Amino acid sequence: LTCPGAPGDAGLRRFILHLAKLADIAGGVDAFLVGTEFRGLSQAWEPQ
Amino acid sequence: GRRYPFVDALRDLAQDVDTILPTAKISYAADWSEYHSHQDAGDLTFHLDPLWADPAIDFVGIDNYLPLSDWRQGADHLDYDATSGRTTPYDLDYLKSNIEGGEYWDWFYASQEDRDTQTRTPISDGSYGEPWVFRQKAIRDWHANAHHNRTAGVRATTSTGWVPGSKPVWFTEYGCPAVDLGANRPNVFAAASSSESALPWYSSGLRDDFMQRQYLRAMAEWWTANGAPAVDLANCQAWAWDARPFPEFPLRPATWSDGPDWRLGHWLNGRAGAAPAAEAITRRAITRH
Amino acid sequence: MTDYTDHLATGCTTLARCYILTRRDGVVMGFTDHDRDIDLDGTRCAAGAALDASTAARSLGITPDDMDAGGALSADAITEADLRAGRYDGAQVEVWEVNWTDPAVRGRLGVYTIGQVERGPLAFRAELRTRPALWNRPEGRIHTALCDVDRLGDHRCKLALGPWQSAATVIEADGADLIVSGLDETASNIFDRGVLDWTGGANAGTGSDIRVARPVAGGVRVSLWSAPPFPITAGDTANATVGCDRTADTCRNRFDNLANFRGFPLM
Amino acid sequence: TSTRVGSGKSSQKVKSTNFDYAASFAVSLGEGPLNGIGRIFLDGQVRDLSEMISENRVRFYPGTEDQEPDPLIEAIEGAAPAFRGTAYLVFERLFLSDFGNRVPQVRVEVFGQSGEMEKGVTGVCVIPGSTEFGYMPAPVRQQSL
Repeated sequence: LTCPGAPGDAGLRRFILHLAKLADIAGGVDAFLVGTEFRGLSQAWEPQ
Repeated sequence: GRRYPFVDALRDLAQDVDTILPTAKISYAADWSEYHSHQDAGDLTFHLDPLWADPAIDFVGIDNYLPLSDWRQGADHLDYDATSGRTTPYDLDYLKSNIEGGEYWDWFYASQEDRDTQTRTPISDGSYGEPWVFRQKAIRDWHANAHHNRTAGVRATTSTGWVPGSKPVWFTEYGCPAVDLGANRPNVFAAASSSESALPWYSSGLRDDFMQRQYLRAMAEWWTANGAPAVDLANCQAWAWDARPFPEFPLRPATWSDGPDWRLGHWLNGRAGAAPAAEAITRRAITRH
Repeated sequence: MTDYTDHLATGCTTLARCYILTRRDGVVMGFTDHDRDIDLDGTRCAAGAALDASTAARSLGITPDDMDAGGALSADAITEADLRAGRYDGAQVEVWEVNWTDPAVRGRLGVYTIGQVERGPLAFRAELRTRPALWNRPEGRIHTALCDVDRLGDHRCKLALGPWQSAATVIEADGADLIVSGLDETASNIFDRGVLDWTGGANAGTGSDIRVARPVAGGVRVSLWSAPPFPITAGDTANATVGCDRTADTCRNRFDNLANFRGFPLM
Repeated sequence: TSTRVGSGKSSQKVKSTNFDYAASFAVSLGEGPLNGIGRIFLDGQVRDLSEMISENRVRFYPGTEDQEPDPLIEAIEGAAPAFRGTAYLVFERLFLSDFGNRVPQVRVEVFGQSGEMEKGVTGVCVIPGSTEFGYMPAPVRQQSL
């Protein structure tokens, strides 16, 4: 599962999608997770 | 306005995963405080995710290491056996009662000094006619009632997770630490400078499998006790199991922790599962004797 | 009896403890300590002579305690023939402490089982052993050779039961060798090692093991392992039971319970 | 088996016969249902699993009270020895032959029914610690670094 495309894609989105791709290669998975505890990220102060 | 970027990105990500696999159910595990509202100035708006409410995410989950009871109650905790007539140093009912009553809902510690003095301070609201709604403790309650946002302190009518019956809660992670005590800190996992490495404040050096027994099964019983088992009882995954460590027999269960893991280098009570002697004696008496 | 403890503190307490006893038969005799009979919690306790002996032996089950209460024999409460029969033996007695001053509060001081009985011409003494002592007896769980079909109809044994069991009446009473009727010649020798529960009479379904069953004229003559307790009248209703030798071949021939044979014929 | 003396006597004496007494020894550790059969060996803690799957996949019987089938050990006898509720491990026709007439006692580690807390729990995270090939069921033969 080498990924070409764009180098910038690598990171969390790539990781999750790559794992999903692995699950697809297997066929199906009963459940998936996103972030086990990204608390600091979850509290990202934003000004709108 | 405060739209956290990570959450917005998560919503987009959830759609993508669903496209790749319809079968996969996407859940974001969260801290107990995160599950409700993490208290903050201007971030008091509920941290309950609009994404959890959103269809693209298919499940709601908690990495929950919230204390069933807090060990730092001094005499009032598990050192109350002589004074309160408590039967055992490790008492299942007492911890279970503490979570049910409101551990960290009315049992939060205002200061480090409070932990040092072994006293828990109650937290309540009632300003809006609602009790503290950011209670770390409430999970079944959190599912039972949709929780309205509380932006900048001021209450907001709109509720994240507007439908109370949201996607079923998942007990993605839970359990006591390898060491003795640790009811106060169940998020302790051995490491270096990271947050998990720090030990419970007054936990004993000796490891306790019984403390894990105090969590695990009792916690499951507590969830059954909860009126709605929103948490995925079937998928109540505990923190540790492994193949390589202590391989006298590939992480054999009836051992306290370390075995011939010396080549690898390991320190975990949790992966191995202990067998309680007292219960076995009682059944044996009924049939064998 | 919580109030009784309070009564003890006041000192205004008159003891009315009643020694209710349930035997294997289950008949209950109040045998109340209080001289005036008191009915407590729906149980009438007559003022039969109380069993009082020496000093209380009390350990909380760490040591099994047999309480040697000595009770003057009361004909109504106890019968020697029944004691010999053993219907009385195996009796379980619960001592419930009550206050004459207060009928409402009754608490069980202890639960004990009569074990050793010594009789006298006009009086008797009995040992009220605690439940741990009976529990302490060791079965041992030995497994070797013969099948555990054993006693037929045991749940682990899972015997078919059904057709082999038969109904019989006694043509003659000869103690151990009583001749019986209603039993087929075929039934004899299949009922060997069997039991002969006697529905009729005091036994009421209690049967001495049949040591040997041999068909004879006038119906099969049954030789029991032991003489039946109590005199058995001829014509008493009886239930005839098959006897399992427990030899693996015998178990197989008679019932063939391969699913439940604890047999290890070849080692 | 005999050895040739070549020209002086008979050169055809040599034979390659295997050791005898291969049998379905069955060891019943205990009565009642049993689980977690592991770390079993006649002379030591264990034998290579990858190398040996024994006979019919290391046949063992848990101890089911209702019925226990016979893998040709009680089956050959027929109608009298089917076991019930006995935890017997059947080793059949697997004589290693390194040993002689005697066969070393085999100690098998088994779990007696217990672990009520373990029974209650439904899940444990399967793999917190992951290696380069982490979850591979087959042994990953490794070329030397």
